Amino acid sequence: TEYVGDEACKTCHSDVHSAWSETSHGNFIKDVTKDPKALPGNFEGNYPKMLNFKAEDIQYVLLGKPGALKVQELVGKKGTFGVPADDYPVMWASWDAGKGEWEIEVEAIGEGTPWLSTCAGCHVTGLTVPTDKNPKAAKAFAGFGITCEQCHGPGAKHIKNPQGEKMVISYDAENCGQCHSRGDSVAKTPDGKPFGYPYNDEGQYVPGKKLADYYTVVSVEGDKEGKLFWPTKHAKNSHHLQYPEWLMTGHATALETLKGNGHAQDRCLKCHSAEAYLAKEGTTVTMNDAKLGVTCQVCHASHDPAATKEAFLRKPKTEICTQCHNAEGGIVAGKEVHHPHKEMNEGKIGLGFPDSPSVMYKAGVTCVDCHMPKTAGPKASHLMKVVMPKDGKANGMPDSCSSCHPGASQDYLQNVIDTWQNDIKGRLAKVKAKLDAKKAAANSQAYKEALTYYSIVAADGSNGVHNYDLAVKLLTAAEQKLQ
Amino acid sequence: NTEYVGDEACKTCHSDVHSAWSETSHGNFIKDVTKDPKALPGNFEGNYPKMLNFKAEDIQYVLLGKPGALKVQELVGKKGTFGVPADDYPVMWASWDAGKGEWEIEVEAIGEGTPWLSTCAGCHVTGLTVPTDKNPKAAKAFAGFGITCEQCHGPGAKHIKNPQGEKMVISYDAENCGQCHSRGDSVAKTPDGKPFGYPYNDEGQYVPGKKLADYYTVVSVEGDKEGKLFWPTKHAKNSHHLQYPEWLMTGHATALETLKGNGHAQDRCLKCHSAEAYLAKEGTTVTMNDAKLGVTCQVCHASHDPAATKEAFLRKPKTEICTQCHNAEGGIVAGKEVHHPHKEMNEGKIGLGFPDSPSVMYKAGVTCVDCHMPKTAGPKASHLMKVVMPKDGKANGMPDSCSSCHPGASQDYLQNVIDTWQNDIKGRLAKVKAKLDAKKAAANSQAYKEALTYYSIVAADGSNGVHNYDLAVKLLTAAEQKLQ
Ligand code: HEC
Ligand code: HEC
Ligand code: HEC
Ligand code: HEC
Ligand code: HEC
Ligand code: HEC
Ligand code: HEC
Ligand code: HEC
Ligand code: HEC
Ligand code: HEC
Ligand code: HEC
Ligand code: HEC
Ligand code: HEC
Ligand code: HEC
Ligand SMILES: [Cl-]
Ligand SMILES: [Mg+2]
Repeated sequence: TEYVGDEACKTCHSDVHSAWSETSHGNFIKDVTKDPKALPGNFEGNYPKMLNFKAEDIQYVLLGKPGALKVQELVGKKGTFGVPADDYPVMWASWDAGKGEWEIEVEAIGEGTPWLSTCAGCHVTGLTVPTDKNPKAAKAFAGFGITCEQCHGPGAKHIKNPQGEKMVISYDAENCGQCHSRGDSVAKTPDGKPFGYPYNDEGQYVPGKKLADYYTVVSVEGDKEGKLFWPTKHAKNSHHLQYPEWLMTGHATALETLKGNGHAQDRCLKCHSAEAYLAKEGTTVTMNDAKLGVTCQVCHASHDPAATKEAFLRKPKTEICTQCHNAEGGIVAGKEVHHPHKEMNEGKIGLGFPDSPSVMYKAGVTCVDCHMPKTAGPKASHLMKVVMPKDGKANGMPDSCSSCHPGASQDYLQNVIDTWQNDIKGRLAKVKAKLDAKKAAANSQAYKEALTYYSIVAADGSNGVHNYDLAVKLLTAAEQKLQ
Repeated sequence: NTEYVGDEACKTCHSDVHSAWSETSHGNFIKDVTKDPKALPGNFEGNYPKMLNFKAEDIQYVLLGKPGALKVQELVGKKGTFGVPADDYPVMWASWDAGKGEWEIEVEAIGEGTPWLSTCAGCHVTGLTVPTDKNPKAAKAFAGFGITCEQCHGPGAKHIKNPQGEKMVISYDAENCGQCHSRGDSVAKTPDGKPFGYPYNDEGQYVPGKKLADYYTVVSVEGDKEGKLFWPTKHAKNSHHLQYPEWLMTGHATALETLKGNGHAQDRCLKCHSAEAYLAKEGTTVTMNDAKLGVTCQVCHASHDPAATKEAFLRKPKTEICTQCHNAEGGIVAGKEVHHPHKEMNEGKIGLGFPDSPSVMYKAGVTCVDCHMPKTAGPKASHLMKVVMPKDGKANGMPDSCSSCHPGASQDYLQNVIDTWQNDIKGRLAKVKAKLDAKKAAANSQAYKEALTYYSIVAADGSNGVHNYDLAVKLLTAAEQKLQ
């Protein structure tokens, strides 16, 4: 094997190894025979009678340190509970650390799921398993995930000659999509079915290669029966659909959108491209060099002590969206505004208006809460799209409003949105028609101010939901200026 | 040996009552699952017995045979099994939620059933005999399944023979329900000298028409030294049946006494202040001299009436159950002081030329029950009738009146909303009261009369604006404009 494991990298990359160690990636697998303290959950007294197994039966825990994610699975000792002798049983009871309680799949009591043939392509390095090309192959792996070489490729040649043998740094979403997806392998099992993890002739996905050569990811189109995505396209299945969701978002096409536009320059790339966003202090990135949109790596830091403990965000949840979704350089009377989302919600637009933050802004609600609704169990949707309460009702799905407002009905909450939006859509139609009609007076100061007031509300794109009273105040002031 | 004849005996003469009682969860509380296998709830198929550590064949009864408002179903195993005495039954260690649709397992009691008759069944069956320290010899037995007619009306043997000559008990007294809907110690004791958890004396169980205190010392805030049963606010903490101890601490329990202490008391008043008057059938008169009881359980809950709500047997819908009494309907006139305009304040219908201004929460479907009966003890609505302020929610780690509907807001945020509203309204009320006292000489004027009434709506409402903040402000603003 060419995989040397994480300990090899601590000497030369001391800080990165330390920061990686604190991440839940870095604590994903614990050997509980070597480290009994790491085995979570209560096995004391009668618990074994309920569980139908005991502490001594367990070899590993999956999710060794909880972060944002909290449910911990157990892998039993090799060969036990009905699995082949060269594989391990994933157990039928998981521990919810955050809730502090066992969760038992009753139908699988006694019958462990084979770990390596079902799961471990997303969990370990250098995995070999029997395929229909190699039915004979022995089941084995090199090292525990989620580790350096899974995101940077094998380290053997690099540890010998660091300057001469380069590792892969990928800002590509595929670097994360190799695990943060569902899909079928190109390879097949001895029985002719696909694996649930990336796998081809050559084995697992390797950073620097094309994911499609190893893995066909699930999609809204491929999910004929609506088992994985809701009709809104948000993830339904709790299990890891961030990448398939992300592919449907503007973030994925952020750089392409910039290229298609006539006014594109190098200034723009900071908000539209990962390479530019993640360029270190002196470096230049140019329209020709940039290839990628707003990928996972823009929002998530794989090993940085400044990142948040849960979900490794590069900035706090309050800033993670506003960093790009602002109009900071461009709120001036006479100029049209682009995406003033930060400013609209917090109510800081200048132009002589005092600060009028929305009620929800003052109550601590932020972009993430409405635009990343928990549509798949406890997981925040990466579609970035609001689930309207009507669709919450129509599909029996969680929505952007009802989790914070369980006292209100979905029809009540939808009526709030429609009342706000119909009012603001109307005023926007009037003021736009008045601005077009009086185009000849464009040079006047009154018109310039009305154009900008109108543009804040329009370009915001929420039709008032972000800050209803400010939207009204602005479009009222726009019409006063227009006579 | 027993005077208890069971419910079937009453069906012939009281056909409608028996039918209505049959649909109540009282009437379906115990099912024999050997005689009726369909009645056994929960999943025993496949591997479930390996998890549960028992099987369907081990079960004799189900407690809570029909779910209503209450949803968790318990199982009683076959006689003598799982570690209990040979003359008693094991209450099992796994309950079925049904509302959730899932098992709930007390892991510590796997293998060890709790003895049903000596621990529980005084609240569940008629004619219960168990060994006491007076009669250690007595054999454990019972007459009939609860929750049945004779538990609320007394034994039926003599009455079925001679209906007109041998009267049954109808009680509007809260004790009629408090005999089960409480926690406390029996006056009787076990062979070991401990009290039973159900009413029991020398003569056995509580009988309707007798005084509960002769059989049972109910728990109280004062008796609960260690705060295991009540929160510091006095609301129930323990999920298990504390409606009666809660009810005793409320004005509803003293509603008739309050009326008697007042000088202007008349027979008109009794409809809102007394059970006998409230429940008086078409024709009957109730007078200050006849009425003995306040606003008891029986005012709000109907024991067998097809017009009641299916869950909790409410006599009126949750939207009307409080407003029926908490209104000022006959008394909003300029110049007169208003009394308890709670309905009117919340819905914003006060007349006096003002258009309708219902509060935001009124328009959003919030009602008295939601704020005043917060679920402080698991899924059970508190009968203390008192709001739990979010500060006390935070300070004690208890559910509060606001956070369940507003989980997005912090408890400090929600308390600040209340204090902002209340401090504003308390201030305006202090100004307008001082101005009304000061200009007492101008009392005959139309302006003053209207300001007195506006002030009185907001003051007598007693919420200091929480019921409808904007209306409170509008009224006290209008009161001060009139006082210029
Ligand atoms: C350079 C000077 C720039 C050009 C040319 C463009 N941008 Fe941006 N951008 C940003 C956000 C958050 C959005 C989404 C806004 C929304 O959906 O409301 C955009 C969008 C665009 C678009 C249109 C795509 C669409 O309709 O959604 C174009 C053509 C475009 N951008 C070109 C963020 C930022 C940003 C953050 C600080 C900067 C500096 C720029 N964009 C700069 C440019
Ligand atoms: C497998 C080979 C993975 C790769 C490559 C990446 N991730 Fe991952 N991730 C993986 C697992 C099995 C888990 C669950 C264990 C856990 O840490 O909770 C995760 C978890 C995350 C999380 C959640 C972190 C938390 O606070 O709980 C995030 C935010 C995350 N992963 C992001 C992420 C990014 C941005 C990646 C590439 C740049 C990436 N992951 C790669 C498995 C694998
Ligand atoms: C910002 C523009 C983001 C991009 C691009 C991606 N993610 Fe993300 N992620 C983001 C936030 C703000 C959060 C927190 C959500 C919350 O309400 O807490 C997350 C969370 C995750 C998680 C944890 C899942 C959960 O607990 O809800 C994972 C595993 C994750 N993100 C992975 C991930 C991957 C693989 C991405 C590229 C496909 C990706 N994210 C993009 C913000 C952003
Ligand atoms: C820059 C580094 C960004 C961060 C951080 C976030 N967003 Fe973004 N977003 C950005 C661009 C350039 C675009 C336009 C992309 C395009 O090709 O048109 C977007 C777009 C969105 C949208 C529009 C809907 C869509 O196209 O999918 C939404 C709703 C959105 N962004 C939300 C959003 C949220 C909630 C964020 C924080 C977690 C966030 N974005 C971060 C640039 C950047
Ligand atoms: C709910 C309390 C929200 C908060 C907080 C924020 N947003 Fe929002 N947003 C919300 C709604 C209901 C809508 C309207 C969607 C519709 O289909 O009518 C929006 C709209 C946007 C958009 C434009 C949507 C689009 O054209 O695709 C964007 C880009 C957007 N929102 C981003 C955004 C950001 C960055 C936020 C915080 C700074 C933010 N929103 C807050 C609901 C809510
Ligand atoms: C928490 C994560 C929330 C989400 C998501 C949404 N709302 Fe909200 N909202 C929240 C708080 C804490 C508050 C303040 C206290 C309270 O609960 O009232 C609000 C406030 C509102 C209001 C009143 C606004 C006003 O102008 O007076 C409305 C009408 C409202 N919220 C509606 C609403 C809708 C329609 C949402 C999704 C589209 C939504 N909220 C999201 C907390 C949170
Ligand atoms: C308490 C849990 C009761 C059970 C069980 C049953 N009854 Fe009842 N009954 C009870 C009360 C408190 C009252 C008076 C107040 C009220 O809600 O009506 C009654 C009234 C009756 C009457 C009076 C005649 C009438 O107007 O309907 C009868 C004849 C009567 N109850 C009979 C009865 C029978 C036959 C029951 C079981 C088969 C039964 N009741 C159950 C309290 C409770
Ligand atoms: C006739 C064959 C009866 C049987 C059997 C039972 N009841 Fe009865 N009951 C009967 C009559 C004729 C009357 C009074 C006159 C009338 O208007 O019907 C009653 C009255 C009651 C009452 C009211 C209190 C009283 O006046 O005694 C109650 C609470 C009552 N009955 C209850 C009751 C119960 C619980 C029975 C069986 C367990 C039962 N009755 C049998 C006629 C007959
Ligand atoms: C025991 C001898 C009881 C007496 C007397 C009364 N109640 Fe009761 N009640 C009892 C039990 C064991 C249960 C639980 C089973 C069930 O019905 O859920 C109840 C339940 C209620 C309920 C809830 C009904 C529901 O929908 O779930 C109510 C509202 C109720 N009980 C009221 C009540 C009243 C008003 C009583 C006297 C007038 C009364 N009960 C007597 C046990 C016993
Ligand atoms: C009459 C048939 C009533 C019904 C139905 C309800 N209430 Fe009541 N309430 C009533 C009276 C006569 C009184 C005054 C009692 C006294 O002795 O002075 C009350 C009092 C209250 C109070 C005040 C606080 C207290 O003393 O406990 C509250 C908060 C209260 N009532 C609330 C309330 C609610 C929430 C109701 C429906 C669930 C309800 N009441 C019904 C008369 C009547
Ligand atoms: C319902 C339609 C009622 C009628 C008729 C009468 N009263 Fe009442 N009363 C009612 C309620 C709901 C309450 C409690 C509300 C509250 O303000 O807390 C009361 C309270 C009283 C009180 C106590 C005053 C107080 O502490 O606030 C008294 C002294 C009182 N009631 C007397 C009374 C008299 C004399 C009546 C007729 C002449 C009368 N009430 C009728 C409900 C109703
Ligand atoms: C009105 C003035 C009431 C009086 C007096 C009593 N109860 Fe009540 N109860 C009332 C309401 C409106 C409700 C529904 C609460 C909800 O939000 O769902 C109840 C409920 C109960 C229940 C069911 C418990 C639950 O589901 O939360 C029981 C068992 C019950 N009530 C019993 C009970 C007893 C024994 C009473 C007198 C001692 C009593 N209640 C008085 C309204 C009123
Ligand atoms: C919350 C959304 C509430 C609703 C709905 C209703 N009430 Fe209320 N009430 C509420 C508060 C926060 C307060 C103030 C309590 C304090 O200590 O400051 C009140 C007050 C009352 C009172 C006075 C109680 C007392 O002084 O002891 C009464 C009598 C009362 N409320 C009754 C009541 C009724 C009948 C309701 C519906 C018709 C109602 N309230 C709604 C909170 C809320
Ligand atoms: C549901 C059973 C609720 C309870 C109990 C309480 N509130 Fe509420 N509230 C609820 C809804 C559905 C709404 C409208 C939509 C929304 O969630 O905002 C509200 C509204 C409010 C508001 C804003 C109203 C305004 O004046 O503009 C506030 C400030 C508010 N609620 C506070 C509040 C407090 C302090 C509570 C207990 C003392 C409380 N609410 C109870 C739903 C429910
Ligand atoms: Cl109301
Ligand atoms: Mg609200």
